[PDB]
Amino acid sequence: YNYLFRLFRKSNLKPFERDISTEIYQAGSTPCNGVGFNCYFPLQSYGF
Amino acid sequence: VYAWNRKRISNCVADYSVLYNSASFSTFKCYGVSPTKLNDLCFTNVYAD
Repeated sequence: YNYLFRLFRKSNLKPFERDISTEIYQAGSTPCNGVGFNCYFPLQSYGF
Repeated sequence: VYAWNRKRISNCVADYSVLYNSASFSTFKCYGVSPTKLNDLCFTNVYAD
């Protein structure tokens, strides 16, 4: 599980832009508040 | 479920965002398409099973 990727971001990266942030991504009609419904943790593991 | 009922959807429009903007539904999932993209799309038919 030590290998991971970003599943969600507000916008696409610029060339060689780098981003380690783990804040909960919000898609719409319900806020994340550190959780869910319309809100998501931004990373996932490959779990090889 | 052994006798599932199909609507055929054609010649119309709908706000497909309501399917997850409304709290009336306990889960929503999408495959090939993305749930936030649905309101920009067009199709020949949709089958509602």
